[PDB]
Amino acid sequence: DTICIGYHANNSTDTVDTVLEKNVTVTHSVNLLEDSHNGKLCRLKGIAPLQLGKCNIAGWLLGNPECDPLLPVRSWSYIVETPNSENGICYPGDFIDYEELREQLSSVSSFERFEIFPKESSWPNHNTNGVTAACSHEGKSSFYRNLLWLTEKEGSYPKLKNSYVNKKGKEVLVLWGIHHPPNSKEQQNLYQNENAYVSVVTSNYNRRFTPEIAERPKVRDQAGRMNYYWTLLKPGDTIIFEANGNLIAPMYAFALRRGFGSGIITSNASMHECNTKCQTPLGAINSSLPYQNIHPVTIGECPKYVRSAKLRMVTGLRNIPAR
Amino acid sequence: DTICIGYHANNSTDTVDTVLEKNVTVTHSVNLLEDSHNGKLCRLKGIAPLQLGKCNIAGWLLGNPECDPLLPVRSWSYIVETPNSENGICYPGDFIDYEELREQLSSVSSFERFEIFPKESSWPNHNTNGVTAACSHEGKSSFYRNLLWLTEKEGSYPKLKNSYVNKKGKEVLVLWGIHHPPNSKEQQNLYQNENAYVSVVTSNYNRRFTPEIAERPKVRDQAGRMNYYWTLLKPGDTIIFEANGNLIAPMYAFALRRGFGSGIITSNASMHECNTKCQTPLGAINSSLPYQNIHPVTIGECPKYVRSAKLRMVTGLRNIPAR
Amino acid sequence: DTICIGYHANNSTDTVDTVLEKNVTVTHSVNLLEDSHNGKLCRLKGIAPLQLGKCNIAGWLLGNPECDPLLPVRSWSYIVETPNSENGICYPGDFIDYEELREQLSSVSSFERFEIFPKESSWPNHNTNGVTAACSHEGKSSFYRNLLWLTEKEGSYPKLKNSYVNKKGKEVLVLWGIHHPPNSKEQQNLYQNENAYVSVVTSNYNRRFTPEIAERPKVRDQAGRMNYYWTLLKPGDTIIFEANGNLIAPMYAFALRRGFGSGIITSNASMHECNTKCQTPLGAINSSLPYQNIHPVTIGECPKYVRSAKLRMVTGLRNIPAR
Amino acid sequence: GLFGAIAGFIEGGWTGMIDGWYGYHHQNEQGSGYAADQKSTQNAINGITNKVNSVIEKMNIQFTAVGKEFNKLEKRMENLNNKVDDGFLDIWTYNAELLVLLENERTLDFHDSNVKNLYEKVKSQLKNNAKEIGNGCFEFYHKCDNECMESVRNGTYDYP
Amino acid sequence: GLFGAIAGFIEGGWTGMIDGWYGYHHQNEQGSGYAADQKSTQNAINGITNKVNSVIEKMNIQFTAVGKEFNKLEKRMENLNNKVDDGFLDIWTYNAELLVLLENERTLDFHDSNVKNLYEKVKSQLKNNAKEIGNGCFEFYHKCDNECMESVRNGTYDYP
Amino acid sequence: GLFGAIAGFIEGGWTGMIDGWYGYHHQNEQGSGYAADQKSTQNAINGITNKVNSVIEKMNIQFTAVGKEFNKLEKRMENLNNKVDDGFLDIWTYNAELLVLLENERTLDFHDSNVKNLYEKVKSQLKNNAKEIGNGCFEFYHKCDNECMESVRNGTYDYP
Ligand SMILES: CC(=O)N[C@@H]1[C@@H](O)[C@H](O)[C@@H](CO)O[C@H]1O
Ligand SMILES: CC(=O)N[C@@H]1[C@@H](O)[C@H](O)[C@@H](CO)O[C@H]1O
Ligand SMILES: CC(=O)N[C@@H]1[C@@H](O)[C@H](O)[C@@H](CO)O[C@H]1O
Repeated sequence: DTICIGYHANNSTDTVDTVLEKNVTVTHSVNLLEDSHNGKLCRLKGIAPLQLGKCNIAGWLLGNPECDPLLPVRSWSYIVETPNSENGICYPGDFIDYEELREQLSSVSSFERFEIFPKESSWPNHNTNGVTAACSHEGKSSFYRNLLWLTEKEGSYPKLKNSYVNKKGKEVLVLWGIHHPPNSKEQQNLYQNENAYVSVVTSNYNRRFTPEIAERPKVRDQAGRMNYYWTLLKPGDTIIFEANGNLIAPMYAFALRRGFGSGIITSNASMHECNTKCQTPLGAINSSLPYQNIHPVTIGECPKYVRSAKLRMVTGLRNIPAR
Repeated sequence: DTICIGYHANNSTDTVDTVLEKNVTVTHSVNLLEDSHNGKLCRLKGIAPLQLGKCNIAGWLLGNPECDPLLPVRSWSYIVETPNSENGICYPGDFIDYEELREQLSSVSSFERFEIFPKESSWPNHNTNGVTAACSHEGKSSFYRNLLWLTEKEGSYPKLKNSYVNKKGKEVLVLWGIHHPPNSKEQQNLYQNENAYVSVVTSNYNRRFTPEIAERPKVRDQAGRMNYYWTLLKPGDTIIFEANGNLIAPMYAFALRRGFGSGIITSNASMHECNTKCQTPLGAINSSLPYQNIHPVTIGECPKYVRSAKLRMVTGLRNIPAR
Repeated sequence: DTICIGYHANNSTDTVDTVLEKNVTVTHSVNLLEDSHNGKLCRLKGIAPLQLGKCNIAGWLLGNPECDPLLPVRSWSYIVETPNSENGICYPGDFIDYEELREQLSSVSSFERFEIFPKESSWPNHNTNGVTAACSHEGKSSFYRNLLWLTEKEGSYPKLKNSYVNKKGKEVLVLWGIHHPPNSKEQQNLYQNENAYVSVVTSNYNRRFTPEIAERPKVRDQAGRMNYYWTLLKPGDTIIFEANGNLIAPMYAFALRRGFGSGIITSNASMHECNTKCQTPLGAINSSLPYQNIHPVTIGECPKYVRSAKLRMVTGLRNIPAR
Repeated sequence: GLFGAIAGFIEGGWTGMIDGWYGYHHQNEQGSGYAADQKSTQNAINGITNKVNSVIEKMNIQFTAVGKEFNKLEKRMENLNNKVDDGFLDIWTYNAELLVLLENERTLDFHDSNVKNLYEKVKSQLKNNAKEIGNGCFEFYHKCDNECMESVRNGTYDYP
Repeated sequence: GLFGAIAGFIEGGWTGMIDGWYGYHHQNEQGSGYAADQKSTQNAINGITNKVNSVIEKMNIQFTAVGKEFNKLEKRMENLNNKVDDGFLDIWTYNAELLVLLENERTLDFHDSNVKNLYEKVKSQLKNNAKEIGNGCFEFYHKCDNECMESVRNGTYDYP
Repeated sequence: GLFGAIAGFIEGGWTGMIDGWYGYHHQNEQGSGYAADQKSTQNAINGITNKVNSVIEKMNIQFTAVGKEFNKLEKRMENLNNKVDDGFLDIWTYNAELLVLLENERTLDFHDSNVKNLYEKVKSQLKNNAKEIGNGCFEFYHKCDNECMESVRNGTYDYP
């Protein structure tokens, strides 16, 4: 009669590494590294992301004619740009503090696009039909949907002064532009006043813009330039535009609602009717593991990104079938 | 006759966590996490902090009438602002590079407030009684203690030019302002010249300021605006102010002395006659432990902040009273 | 007949620390902390570094007369400045976005200095011999080698406009200056036009400069000032200079070639004909060890810097000669 | 192994064991067989399960982390942001990989130890009532029943 | 226990001992009484004291660390600063908690080991002049003095 | 030591054995001398070698890292950069020093364990053919040659 003391063994082929030995076959183990996802863009807790498609933040907010499909979208869980998001500004120029504007939008959960200055009744003494081949739609010269190009009327460009009181109970993002003719002749024909200027002020914003005329290389067939600016009008505050030329006035503005967990990501993956708690540019993740080696960019609640190819923790013991 | 080999035991109820088991009662253990603090703001190695109280860095440095009690303070170990530090700028406007100015004061251990441009003798051909209801004191219109509002004198504002050679043997912080009338009439009335300018230069600073006149929303009942600027005048260097209007001249400047370990904190705790080597916004700490979970903001020599609720190291052994 | 089981021992004096015990003498150990270096500046993979010596980046790029020996250097593995690199800008003023330019040069592996605006045929209607004592060479008044001081010719300074189309197939770094006379008197006899301006534009750069005249403390015996600017001209794009005074025109520009692994270091070590894979400001390192406590600044493929004075892993066992 | 049991004086494991990690085999006439020690195996499961849950718990969830844009004149800021992201990534990758390697070592020694202790627990009971042969095995000098082989498993059997 | 001693073949501790962590008890005619083994208790103290001081020392002093302000157009910088502070805090909290958890295990096993080795040092001393009874205890065959019980506690003791 | 062999029941080491870390000294009326246990020594060498290589491999090369410049109005950005560099430096210094201290302890125990198991290996072979004397040593009963001493070394010697 004999009684022996021994340990469990099996067919398991799992391997793990230790400090003293690599690839040690064990009986039971647990993976802590998530490496799977569905190469799809999903809703984040039921809320769909804003897909800018061929447009970028600039195109979307200024109302580039090629981004009309975005006009009605009022809320999203995250923002998505693609490698092919070229349609930004259509009229050449500089978008001042553009990166900071993007950062601002990354914490916006939703907004209401509204007419801050109705086209029909805001500029009684100025022409508002200004258009450009640089911003064409349906093969016809057009303009930004949220801005209005003001020009002289009947050989005159009166000094304008319009105001808007923020009674939306929320921060209102106001955008506008300043046009810069390539020569004085154009400055004269468009705005009449040779030494024009634009002024924009609120309780905490104060800037003056002077046209800077000069011949410039053509971009999108334009020697002219248009610089874009923006500011956040506090609830209850008033913004005043005053000018005698060169102002590309605001028509539509945005009452913003703040949220958490949003952000902008770049992806070439497609949107599908799936839901997730964790989204990456490559696809969505559904996991409880502590780490993942899929992508460093994450939206939601995700495992920690790490460069590891493998992270397997041994639970059972050294497997020795002894066959 | 029997000799047994055994181990210590006692009535200790200390518990610590291990990798394989949580809440293991042990005989002896040491706490490594400091969780106790004074309340109370204390002296740091004998030196008292500067309590701005109802004022902020701006109100203090510009000399807002409601910060007078701070005028005499010359040295401190750290700076303390409160959630109620609202008294800063009193005349609406922009404080250029304000954040950087705060950072600068963060390494200042002391300074001397002196008259760079004495009220009587510096501006012979200009009025200096300019006062405002936006910067009131005792229910009467007053003005910043360290600046002077220069205005027209006998229907004339002569082009001024004043210099100051730094012979303090230290960096001199100089502050000044540029006033912006809401309309041309005011500009003419206060400064005679419609196209005025202000120039401030040193060996390494060079800036020009132009009044930007326009109607604006009233702030603290003022449509006008005042922008504030500053520079550090190096030892031996000269600063030149030149203007024909709109200059809110420096009256008092600060000779700065640099130190180490200081900083600015926000706290609602009270100052008492205690001394410490480690201060947080919630209270002082007196400890030798490596960690603390009291607050991430610290002044002096403190334990490392951690979010941990408990960090106890077992020294004794598993406690088995065998009762 | 006896047989014993024992362990190795020797005369090794190697010591290591452990959690439970310090300075434990062991039979075999390995140093993981590299603390030895060349004491010299070496070639990195066969390529020598650019030694600016007594000059800094500004002096080098603008063509400060005192940096002529650098004019012919076209490629390097890294850039070295020294504690005595004082020769930068010779005419007092501000170098706009200087730090960023340094960052740009940090990823440049080589460039070709070329004449963007030949002195001979670029300015038919202006004088180009403008020189200054602030930038003297051979005890004689001179000027930057890469810029040209344009002045009035025969009592006149006609509005100028010159262009350059980048056909180098590489980014072209263009630098220029704007001169600011100390009084209108000088402004007029140098440029004729009391109210002058300078404009510089490309497809993505658009800036205008206005002379700001005022008495200023003398720096390098000059009350005047010269601000310096730069921009990167994309391949194929065009840069246009237009002005009626105050322009310190570009004469030479640089077609940039980008590379990886370069950087700017400050060292007082000397260049020798040695080669290394790892360079620090104190000397080159030739090691396979994971860590080093020589210096935090490193160029190449180096061990990780740590503050440790010692890091030795025991491989053998506790040494007990029992002599 | 650190304690010499697993892959030690007890050369291999038992594929026949399918109740736990540590157990015994019957060799009397009423037939052979395997029997896992619930006490040991379970305690081992409590520990290992706690270990894994600690590793997982220490790594709280990573919330929204996205890239940032910088204009052409913000190259230093862009590189700083880059140094920060790469820096943190290096540490966490290092931490995760080191922790798993070191704990895997510890886990394997833990089992080696459990086999050793269980072996000694038995070897201290039988004492004179049997001898040690094939390592891990004991030949009963008195020969006993299946019910008896159980006395050994349940820690009873108090004979000199 | 990893070494089987504490909470092992020696079920519990002695609330009666107050001279150290490890010791003995004697059953002579001159009486009974507990006595700590200075040798092993002291070594254990020097080691654990070194462990705690090493842990404390590696966490050098935390000098002034304060918050910074950012204007309304510096949101990205403000968020970078935020990412930095949170990233470091995450790492230090993680390091501290892990270091403590891991060392505590190591410490408990340390003691277990010391008891096991102390027990063996005695067992190899007595040899045949005593038998192993209720685990941890030894019954002398020749019966021996207090001055002799000492020879046992001090590693001397002469006779097989 | 954690396992009681090195500087334990085997007081010191042999400066006379130069073929390895663990071995045997023989005493025959044919002669005396030392002999390293290749089996053990090698396996310990593979383990320690992989350990050191793992420590080295986890610290992948540090590529170009240099200082940055900031104008006088970029003090906050300068301090941020300073915090980042100091923070990472503190973490790596800490990680490096801690990792070495902890692994050095584990390494010493590793050897101790190796000596213990090799001893228990021989003890279980010389079961009842000799007795345990000066700890680490065994005095044969039957007196055995040089070939037989080798049978003990290569793990054979199958005598009751
Ligand atoms: C030498 C070594 O241990 N590394 C190998 C690795 O190259 C291989 O890819 C992996 C899976 O096949 O198995 C490991 O054992
Ligand atoms: C330390 C803290 O949590 N801050 C609060 C502060 O917001 C509040 O205004 C004050 C009222 O006494 O009490 C403090 O405790
Ligand atoms: C360590 C100690 O206390 N010293 C005594 C020693 O004086 C005595 O001669 C010996 C034998 O009785 O036992 C030792 O324990």
